[PDB]
Amino acid sequence: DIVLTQSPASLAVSLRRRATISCRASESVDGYGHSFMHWYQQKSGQPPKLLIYRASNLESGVPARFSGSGSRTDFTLTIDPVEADDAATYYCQQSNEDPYTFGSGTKLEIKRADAAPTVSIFPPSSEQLTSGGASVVCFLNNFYPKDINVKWKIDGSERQNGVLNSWTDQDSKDSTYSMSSTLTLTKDEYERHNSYTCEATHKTSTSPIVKSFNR
Amino acid sequence: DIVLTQSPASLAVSLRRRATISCRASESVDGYGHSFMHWYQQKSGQPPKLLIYRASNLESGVPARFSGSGSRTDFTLTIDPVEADDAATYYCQQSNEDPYTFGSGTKLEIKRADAAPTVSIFPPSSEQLTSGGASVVCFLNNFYPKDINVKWKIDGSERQNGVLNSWTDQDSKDSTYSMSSTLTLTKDEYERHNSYTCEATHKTSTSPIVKSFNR
Amino acid sequence: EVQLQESGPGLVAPSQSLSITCTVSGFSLTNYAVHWVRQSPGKGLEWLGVIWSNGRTDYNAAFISRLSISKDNSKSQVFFKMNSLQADDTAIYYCARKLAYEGAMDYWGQGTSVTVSSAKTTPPSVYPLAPGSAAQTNSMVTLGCLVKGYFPEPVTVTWNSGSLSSGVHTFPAVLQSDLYTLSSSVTVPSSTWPSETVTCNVAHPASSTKVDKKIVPR
Amino acid sequence: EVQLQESGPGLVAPSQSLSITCTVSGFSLTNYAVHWVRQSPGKGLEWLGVIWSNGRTDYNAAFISRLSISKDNSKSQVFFKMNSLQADDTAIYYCARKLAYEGAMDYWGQGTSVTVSSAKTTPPSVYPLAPGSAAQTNSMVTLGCLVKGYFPEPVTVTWNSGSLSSGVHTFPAVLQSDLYTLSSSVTVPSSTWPSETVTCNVAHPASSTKVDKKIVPR
Amino acid sequence: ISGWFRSILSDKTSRNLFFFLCLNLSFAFVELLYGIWSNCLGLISDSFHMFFDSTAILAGLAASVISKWRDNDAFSYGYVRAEVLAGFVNGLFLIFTAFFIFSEGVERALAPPDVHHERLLLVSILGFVVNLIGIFVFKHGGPSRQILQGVFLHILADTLGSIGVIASAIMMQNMIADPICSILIAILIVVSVIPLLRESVGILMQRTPPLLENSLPQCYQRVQQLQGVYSLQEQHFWTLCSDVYVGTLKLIVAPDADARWILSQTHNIFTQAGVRQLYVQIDFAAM
Amino acid sequence: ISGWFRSILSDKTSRNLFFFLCLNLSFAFVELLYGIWSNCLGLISDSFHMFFDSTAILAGLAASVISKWRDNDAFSYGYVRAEVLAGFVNGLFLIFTAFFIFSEGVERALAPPDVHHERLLLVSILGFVVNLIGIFVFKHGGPSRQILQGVFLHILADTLGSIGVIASAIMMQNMIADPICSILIAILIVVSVIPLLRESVGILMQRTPPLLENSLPQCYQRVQQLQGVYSLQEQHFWTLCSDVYVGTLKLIVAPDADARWILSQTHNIFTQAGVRQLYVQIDFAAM
Repeated sequence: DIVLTQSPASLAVSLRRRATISCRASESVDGYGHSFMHWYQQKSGQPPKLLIYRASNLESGVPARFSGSGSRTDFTLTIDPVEADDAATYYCQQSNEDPYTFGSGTKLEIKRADAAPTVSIFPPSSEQLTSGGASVVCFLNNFYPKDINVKWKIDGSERQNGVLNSWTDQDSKDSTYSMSSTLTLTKDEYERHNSYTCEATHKTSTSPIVKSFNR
Repeated sequence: DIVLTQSPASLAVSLRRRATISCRASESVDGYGHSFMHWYQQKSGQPPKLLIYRASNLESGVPARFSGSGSRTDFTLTIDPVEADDAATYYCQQSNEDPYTFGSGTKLEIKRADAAPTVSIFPPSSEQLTSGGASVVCFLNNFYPKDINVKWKIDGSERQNGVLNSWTDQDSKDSTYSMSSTLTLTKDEYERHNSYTCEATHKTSTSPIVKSFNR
Repeated sequence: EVQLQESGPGLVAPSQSLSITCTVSGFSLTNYAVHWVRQSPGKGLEWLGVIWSNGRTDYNAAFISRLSISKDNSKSQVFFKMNSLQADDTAIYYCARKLAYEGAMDYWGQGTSVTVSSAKTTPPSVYPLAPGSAAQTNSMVTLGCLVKGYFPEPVTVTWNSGSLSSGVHTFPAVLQSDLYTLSSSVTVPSSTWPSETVTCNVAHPASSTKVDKKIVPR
Repeated sequence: EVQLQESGPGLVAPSQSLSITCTVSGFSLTNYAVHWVRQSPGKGLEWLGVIWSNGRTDYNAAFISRLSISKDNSKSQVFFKMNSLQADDTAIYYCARKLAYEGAMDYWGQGTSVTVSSAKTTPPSVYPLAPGSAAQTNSMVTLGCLVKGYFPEPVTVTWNSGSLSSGVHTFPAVLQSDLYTLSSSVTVPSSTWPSETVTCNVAHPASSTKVDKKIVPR
Repeated sequence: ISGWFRSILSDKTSRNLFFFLCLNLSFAFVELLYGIWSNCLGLISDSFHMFFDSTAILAGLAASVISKWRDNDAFSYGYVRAEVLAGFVNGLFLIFTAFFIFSEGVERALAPPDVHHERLLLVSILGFVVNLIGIFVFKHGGPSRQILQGVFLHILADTLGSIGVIASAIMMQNMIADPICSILIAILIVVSVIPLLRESVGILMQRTPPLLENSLPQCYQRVQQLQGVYSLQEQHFWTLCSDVYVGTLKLIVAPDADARWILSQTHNIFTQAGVRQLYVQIDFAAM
Repeated sequence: ISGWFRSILSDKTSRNLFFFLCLNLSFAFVELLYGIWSNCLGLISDSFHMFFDSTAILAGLAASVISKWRDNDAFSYGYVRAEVLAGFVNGLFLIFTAFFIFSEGVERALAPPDVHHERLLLVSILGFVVNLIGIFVFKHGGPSRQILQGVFLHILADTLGSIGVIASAIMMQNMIADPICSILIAILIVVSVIPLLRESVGILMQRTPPLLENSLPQCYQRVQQLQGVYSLQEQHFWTLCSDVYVGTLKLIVAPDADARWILSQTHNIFTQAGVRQLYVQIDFAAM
């Protein structure tokens, strides 16, 4: 079997700089001067899209900014000039030996100017209260970079038992990120306490953004 | 050289009936069981679009209603079920012998319910009068079938010297036709007479539609 | 206009079989080969098998004892069947036609998420999310819906039947107590809301549940 | 996203040469062949020549003494040159890439109309057309523009920069006294007109003339 | 076992070869019986030479019979080249028989004969009658062409030897005649056998078919004119039987060249030239 | 003209063949000079037989020299099969020399010799020395394998004839011995030459290479397992030289099968089996 290794595992490039993805095969995938290496692009929640076939041929309809090279074992995918729509995961496939194998994806992150998260907080609805539970949801939208911390205070007390966090993949329009922080509590626990605060500690500002509701 | 003959030259089919276009080659275009005959579709004012290649294979992305068959010399293009968007000209090409040749097109007419022309008449504008000429334009829009006659009366007198007619190809939305009748006259000739009438004699109604302006 | 549509069970018991039908359009199976590829978080993209024009099938060496791929040229359907499903076989199964005269797969279909577990399908519970206080009227207000307690993973959240596409941030689901929790966010100008109605459409294909929720301010 | 764009002179003298540049996008000339096909009313579609990946050219038997097809892989441009143009060489010259591993031309470019005559280019004269009498208020009124006295044949008429696509009937040109006459018609609801402005955009690429005409009721 | 005899009798050429083989072996046996009493020095040698030419005819017959067999996954082209091998063997047999006649003539010219003479001439006339009958039977003008030509040339050589001995006998009655006649017979045999050996060696050396050789440049030019064919390389045409040619070709075409059309056109072009079996390998060039 | 001599002297095998050819021709000429005086009946025959074996050695030498020539658009594969033709010719020469020895032994057994005997044995010892020297020189264990084996078997046959005549001379001093020894020598020569003729005929009959024949089913199975290959048909493998195999193949693949990958894999598969030159024709099946 042929084991394909892609380096680097995660790549960060600016909006218009040069991007290079390398995929190395365990053994040669060449025959009669043809290199049977194929490159795919998979965005967030979409099937992979073929970019390069036989490691040097552009698929019909793809932008000309993509390039391929290499032979035998070492192969290179070149994206120049990069755009905000190129934030996706790229795979290399070899068709030289059965079975076909796909290398580990190379995540591409588009660097941009730092942005402040749009912190918003939502108290549990009436249906939540009547259902016997309570969920406090804090939304962080359009912030860069991905690294961010959320602080939950309950009536001035710190709690971390029921905090769940979910991140989105980098957006293809503005190259930003979104995050949700959900605090799940029982009806009595929610009713006992009054003030709930959500904080978003981010690199852009040393002062965390505080959104609170008193109920 | 290979001479491709398409029959019939003009084909009229209903909106959902069966349509068949036949193209016959002067000599065989077969080799090792492959028939090198290709079918194209050319709408009004557009480049030809490939439908069938090698006389039996559907081009990627074309509707499944198109079919191809035949071998050696006789070939058949089948459109079923027909739609209003299939009103175009179809050509057959052979790639078996240099040079490639295209047969004479087979015009396809989509039959539908008869419609009354929307007759309108427009007097020459002020710019026309200041330029030293005069042009009376009569528009006939959305009428079926294509056969129609235009009668021009000038103050109750018949004139046919300066009448020019231009027809449009069948529309791809409602399978109708449009016609323009232009009467070109000099400034003094236009100013001498007062009443101008445009008539559209069509099969739908025995009484021609009369639009007139008195200037 | 080339599409490949997969139709298969989202939830499969850890000892039963799997059956996925790949309906193709825009091309004929008489001259194209359809591959079967699955993608899982822990093992990446894996090539399962391929069926050719005449019916010949090639299977992966590790799945040859379980796969069974059939065809129906007249109906333009490709059948994928796998036996002895286990907990490690959960993935996104794609059917993709082979690139003509190459080993690549140019056109892929949006495959059906398959999970292999003993849990039972649970309809989603959709809840509205509205701002607590009528403040921060900066002309961009945030609205959301909380899809909590549903199984399996796949669920679709759209706003106003997808007309309000801009500003929608659907967040990935999180697994807690063998149940999934998903959240969505939409930002709409304050001029339109609450003057214009806002609808939360949640669809769960596994449970055949469609819930339309309207955001009511407090 | 595959396009082929032709750029060539619309009017050619009956004793000079012709040069058409076919700029391709979405594919590389290093592995595709671009055909050259012309279409004329009296002779139908004719195959002129083809240039291959390595630069090899094949010409029609009747045009081998006049054609000259070149390539520029870096610039993705294909050059078509023909000598000794005559009155029978007027046609619509298309450049179309060859279908991979077949003799057909799957993707065609909207070719440039070429006329071969000794006449001189004349800018179009656009004139508004408005209803004479303020009657027939059935909520669908007809408007038009008269493009009279222009040469050569190709001319583009659009309404409101193409926004008002529905109801537009552009009529084929008629040749009179070695000059072309073209008419267009648009039907617009009577509520919008004359309340909303209506613009007639006429473009003549040969003479580089763009005329914007506004319909004034009487 | 009995199927061989039925098969030999079924075919006309095989039946004629069996008839002549039996006749030659029986007459050689008769000469051996007549010479066992005395005059061994010449009659025994002549009888063994007849048995040796009988072995050559038997080899031709065996090749003719084997040429009708089918493939067995070992002889992929079949046993069809048995006729060419038989022709080559008959050519070598004729050359070596001519050398043997040379040696016998020299020995007779350098040794006075005290053996019986009337018996030697009488059996030689019988051998001449046999050779004339063989010429008459095999007069012509699974493929079987080389075998007939080889056996016909062998019978012609035997007839030349018989007329040589008869002419020497006539001239001696009416010493220099015998060696000159022997040398002339040997030279005539070699010159007659030269074309057969030329053709057999040409077939067996994987040479381009001589008839096809003239039209090969035209076929290469016509294949080169095909659309998308960059070059034509590694062309090998050789001969299997009479009017059976096998050719191998390698084409280098464009990356998107029509492989089916090019293959069909190449096959048609080389079939119009007489190449019944052809293999064309189409390589898609990189840029 | 002079380039031939330089080329022959340049090659080791050609130089050895030229040395032995010159030695054999010179010793045959010496025997002819010694026998021109008298005892023609045996010495002239022996000298002509030596000149005839000299012709066989000359044929082998000519094939060895011609085997190094280049292609000329007529011999597309070249003159490389000259070695196989030389091996076949040497096999036929050995068979016919064995038959000649048979005839000479029978003649000696059926005729009392009144010719000189001491001279015959002395020159026979010289011929035995020549044959032993030839065996010693050509001891081994453009391709040139068949020629060496053929000439080695020829020298072995000559040595067998020499030991036969020497043993007959020894036993006569101390009538039945001569014919029995001659028959034994002829049988040994034929049995020794059988494998060489078997190999030469196998090569010349377009037979599947015997070494490759075992691995062909495995290669066909591995080619069949390639993706998109519907079937494999019209496979022909034949032998050109020693360890030089030429094969022709026809594959039927899917309408959209990867022709490049299938071609490369087939070439690799049949190259790992030892097929140096291969032609694969890929046919795209209709449905």
